[PDB]
Amino acid sequence: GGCIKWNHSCQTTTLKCCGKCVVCYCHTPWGTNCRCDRTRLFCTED
Repeated sequence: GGCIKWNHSCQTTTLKCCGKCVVCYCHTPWGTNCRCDRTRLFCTED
């Protein structure tokens, strides 16, 4: 229940990652098992 946690699987579920600045990424050039292990560009966070 609730949003996807940091460096956890994005899981192809309707649920987004926790915090509007956090974003999903796959490390291989092709992939689907991607994780929320990055931030959107120009996020002014602390």
